[PDB]
Amino acid sequence: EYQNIFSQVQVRGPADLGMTEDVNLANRSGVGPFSTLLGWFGNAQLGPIYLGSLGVLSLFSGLMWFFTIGIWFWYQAGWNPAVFLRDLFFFSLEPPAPEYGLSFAAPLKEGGLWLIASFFMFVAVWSWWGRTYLRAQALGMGKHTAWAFLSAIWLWMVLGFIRPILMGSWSEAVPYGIFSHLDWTNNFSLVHGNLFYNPFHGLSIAFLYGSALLFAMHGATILAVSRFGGERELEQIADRGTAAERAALFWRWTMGFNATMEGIHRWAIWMAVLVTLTGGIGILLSGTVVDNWYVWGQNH
Amino acid sequence: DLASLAIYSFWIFLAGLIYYLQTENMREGYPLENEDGTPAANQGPFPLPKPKTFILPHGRGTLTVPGPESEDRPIALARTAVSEGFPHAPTGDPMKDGVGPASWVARRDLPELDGHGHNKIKPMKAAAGFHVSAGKNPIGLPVRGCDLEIAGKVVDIWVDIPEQMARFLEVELKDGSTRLLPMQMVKVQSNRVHVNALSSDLFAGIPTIKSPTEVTLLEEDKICGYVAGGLMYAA
Amino acid sequence: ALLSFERKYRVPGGTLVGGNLFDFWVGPFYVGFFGVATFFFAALGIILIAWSAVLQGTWNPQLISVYPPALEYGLGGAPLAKGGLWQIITICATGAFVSWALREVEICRKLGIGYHIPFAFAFAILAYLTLVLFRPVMMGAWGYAFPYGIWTHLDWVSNTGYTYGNFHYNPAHMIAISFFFTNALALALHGALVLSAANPEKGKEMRTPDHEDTFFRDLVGYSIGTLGIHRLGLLLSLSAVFFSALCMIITGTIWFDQWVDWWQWWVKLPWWANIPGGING
Ligand code: BCL
Ligand code: BCL
Ligand code: BCL
Ligand SMILES: CC[C@H]1c2cc3[nH]c4c(c3C)C(=O)[C@H](C(=O)OC)c4c3nc(cc4[nH]c(cc(n2)[C@@H]1C)c(C(C)=O)c4C)[C@@H](C)[C@@H]3CCC(=O)OC/C=C(\C)CCC[C@@H](C)CCC[C@H](C)CCCC(C)C
Ligand SMILES: CC[C@H]1c2cc3[nH]c4c(c3C)C(=O)[C@H](C(=O)OC)c4c3nc(cc4[nH]c(cc(n2)[C@@H]1C)c(C(C)=O)c4C)[C@@H](C)[C@@H]3CCC(=O)OC/C=C(\C)CCC[C@@H](C)CCC[C@H](C)CCCC(C)C
Ligand SMILES: [Cl-]
Ligand SMILES: [Fe+2]
Repeated sequence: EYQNIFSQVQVRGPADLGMTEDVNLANRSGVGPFSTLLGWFGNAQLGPIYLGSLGVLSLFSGLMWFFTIGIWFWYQAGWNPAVFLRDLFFFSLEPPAPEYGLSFAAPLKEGGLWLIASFFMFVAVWSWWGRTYLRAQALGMGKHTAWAFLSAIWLWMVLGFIRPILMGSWSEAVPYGIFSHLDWTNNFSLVHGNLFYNPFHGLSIAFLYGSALLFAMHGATILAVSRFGGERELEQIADRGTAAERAALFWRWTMGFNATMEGIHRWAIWMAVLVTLTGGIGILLSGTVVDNWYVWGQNH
Repeated sequence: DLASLAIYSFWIFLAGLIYYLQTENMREGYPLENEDGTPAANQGPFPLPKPKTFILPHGRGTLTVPGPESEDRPIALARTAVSEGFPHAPTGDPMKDGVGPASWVARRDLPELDGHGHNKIKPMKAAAGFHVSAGKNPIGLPVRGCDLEIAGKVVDIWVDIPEQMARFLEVELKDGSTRLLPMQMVKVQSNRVHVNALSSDLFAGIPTIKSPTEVTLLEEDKICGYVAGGLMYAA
Repeated sequence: ALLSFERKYRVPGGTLVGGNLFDFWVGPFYVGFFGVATFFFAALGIILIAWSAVLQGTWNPQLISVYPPALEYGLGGAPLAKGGLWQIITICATGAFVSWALREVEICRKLGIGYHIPFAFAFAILAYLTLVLFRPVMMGAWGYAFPYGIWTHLDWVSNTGYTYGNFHYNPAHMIAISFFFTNALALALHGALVLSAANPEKGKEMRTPDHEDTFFRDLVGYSIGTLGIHRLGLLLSLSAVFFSALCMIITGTIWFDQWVDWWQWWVKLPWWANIPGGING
């Protein structure tokens, strides 16, 4: 016995075209090439993908977001390729200055292109969201993936839109740059009196660390019981096998309690979702309600 | 203060969420039992969850959990102490009897079906297209045990079709019958497949399947349990 | 008390040390020699934390803080009240953590499962050891380690981070973060996917694994598979923690400056380094 971390022997057959259910097959692509490389860790098969109206819209406004940032970066580079690569991570598409408040009348070079880029980002994400919902629905599945996606969206919405609006100016939003958004994050914590003292930030961290704890625990557990088909989780839920029993007892004997094959997935979705759920609340409250987390902490 | 109200509310919700999550995680295995199989006085601070039903596909019925539970198999162990907390020792051959790390669960004696209702696990010989596409092909290699002798030769791979993965090697024995060996219990090498869990002479006791081209959920557990069990019981 | 399916698993065997001498359960909990070892180390470490709290004169867990020795102590022992309680508590924590892992190994052996879990937990133990042992030793002083206090250890993160400017610029911290964010994303998606199949739309039979692959394929053009998603979660979370340890082990040992300076291997490269324009021109 080896560790079941990379496969030993890859096996390949006809491409699976997928379940049909109520999927509109007009919108499904053909199968892509198989990948021996991806094959050593997961499935080799690439495709089909589904591309409907919402996915095309999503891809289109996402490419437009990308190119709005792109055209700005080349303009910062003076149209020079070597300044483009040199400073790629230092380029920043910044929001309108505080004096334009919530106005859409900022000049194209002092915030207007940030507004335009944002419009495009907003359409791209919400279309992709309806898409995670619609792909589940077409398959007759639960809407858990769309629901979990909204928790990530909530944080991004707070950072870019809800908090800046409540604060009075787009200038509060996060710039589009690699290094510049890092600087925004550090500045954010500094002006709000140290975000370590934001209790929703400490909860977001407990859940971020707890996500790595839980996926290490669970990833390792399922591989430990793969010798019993433990990764076939759905049939272990429908009909508990010795994999699910040995996994549960490992934890029960280690820490005193345990999950089930289905319920470990409820711990998991909640552990992860709470990261950006508490995170969004802590950012939302910053400067609208609490100016100084450290001071707020000592007092109320 | 609104931040103060929010953190206090969030903590109330999290207590709620944890309690909900613990009860969901009690749908199998509870109520707790004493070592004689009677229910335990103490069941912890969380109530048993109200039953939920799954409708199984392909006419396979429904499962309701929690519900009256039973090993419907006899368990060949005896208690080791009057008081609780001590090991129960195998009364028989723990590998033939399916106890300890040789344990198997009485799963349905029906094969797992894919989305279309076809057996999910089939030998390459019964599954068009399938083939070793990378790494050392095991087929026709000698199967060797932890005793370093040969138990048989690999005559096939049993493949999870939907996942396109090798689940079992089928190994042919001296008398010309065969057994399934879980893929995760073999080290495929240049010249041999080595099976550290079993000596060559424990391969014949691997439970046998009723059909030469399909494996039931019950047989998979017997087979996997037997093979894992050898790590303790063939050491 | 036992789970309804548990008894057939409670056989003798699997111990690494002690034979049948500690081979028993207390309630749900398996004991084993490393179970008594965890007990001895955890008990003593907690007793010393209580002693330290009497020495500090507070019983409020928001206030208790066990500090490592002053930096002047270098790597020597310090008096109990001046860092020695920290050092003995660190030794108890290490033995408790390592002992917990060895007990998991015994539990794996008795249940006949792989050792992935204790192996995965060793990464967490190696990260704690990075901060409290490997890094302080390389820097020459125990006072570099973090204090054992709820809020004080957060002041330590802040002090240490700010010492190197914006720690965000540490490139192994960047890789670690990407792993952490990707891990939570993958955890959210995995729980969602399995649950959306086991709990389908009202008026539907349970979905099969093919629906999970179909769903991900429709969404994204690729499904890693049931086995791959569990390898992936383990890989992401372990790589996150490996890169965390790496980003600290290099900090104050092979790197002493503001982390933003590191990035000049790019900006100041001699050919484009001088071109008029951009952000650094
Ligand atoms: C990892 C990098 C830094 C660090 C940076 C941060 C930051 C930043 C934050 C924390 C926060 C926390 N950290 Mg820290 N923390 C470090 C090392 C540790 C160690 C350790 C032995 O290595 C421990 C026990 C903790 C424990 C804790 C918790 C008090 C709190 C939430 C964590 C969590 O849920 O994670 C995931 C694990 C789980 C979900 C499982 C639950 C385990 C927790 C509840 C154990 C707490 C134990 C503590 C009370 C001591 C126990 C004594 C016993 C009675 C013997 N940290 C290192 C030095 N830590 C957050 C906070 O809110 O501070 C108050 C926060 O914002
Ligand atoms: C100096 C910096 C300050 C600080 C300032 C902040 C600020 C400010 C914030 C955080 C936030 C977070 N911090 Mg902090 N933080 C500090 C120190 C720490 C420490 C520590 C020191 O050990 C830790 C562990 C953390 C941990 C964390 C996380 C728990 C949390 C982010 C969750 C998340 O998943 O975001 C990642 C996920 C998202 C942003 C969601 C994205 C959603 C979707 C819609 C994006 C779509 C993308 C698509 C269109 C594009 C694809 C292509 C791209 C090119 C890639 N911080 C120090 C104190 N921290 C965030 C938070 O919640 O605070 C409460 C936050 O806003
Ligand atoms: C102002 C602060 C600086 C900064 C300064 C630092 C410093 C300094 C450090 C980090 C470290 C980390 N930072 Mg930073 N960081 C900043 C901003 C961020 C941002 C962001 C969004 O801005 C993010 C995502 C992060 C993210 C991270 C993580 C990569 C990493 C912490 C995880 C870890 O090490 O796990 C490792 C896990 C452990 C150590 C847990 C081990 C515990 C185990 C073995 C046992 C404990 C159990 C016991 C006590 C149980 C109690 C019993 C009960 C029953 C439970 N930082 C800002 C710019 N950052 C740390 C790191 O990489 O350390 C290696 C680190 O030292
Ligand atoms: C809930 C907590 C965690 C979480 C959950 C979560 N995220 C999610 C989901 C969930 C449940 C989804 O269902 C959804 C998804 O579809 O997953 C695959 C998603 C998603 N989260 C994503 C990213 C993301 N999630 C993040 C975080 C998290 N997500 C949390 C940690 C982060 C960060 C910063 O941590 C990022 C960056 C996307 C992968 C995906 C949402 C996809 C989306 O909205 O797409 C709209 C945009 C396009 C289609 C644009 C097209 C491509 C453009 C970049 C143009 C470029 C084209 C160019 C020609 C070449 C390309 C190269 C460039 C990339 C350089
Ligand atoms: C490597 C990937 C991630 C991971 C994985 C992981 N953690 C794990 C495991 C795995 C696989 C286990 O098997 C094991 C477990 O049993 O989980 C329930 C564990 C574990 N991870 C735990 C905690 C933990 N893991 C964390 C992180 C991570 N764990 C990583 C991100 C973190 C943080 C801060 O991120 C914490 C807090 C425990 C629940 C458990 C270890 C339990 C244990 O070792 O018990 C024996 C010890 C005691 C009961 C207490 C004795 C301690 C005393 C000697 C004194 C305490 C001193 C301490 C240093 C004080 C610090 C105070 C703080 C305020 C700073
Ligand atoms: Cl679509
Ligand atoms: Fe899973």
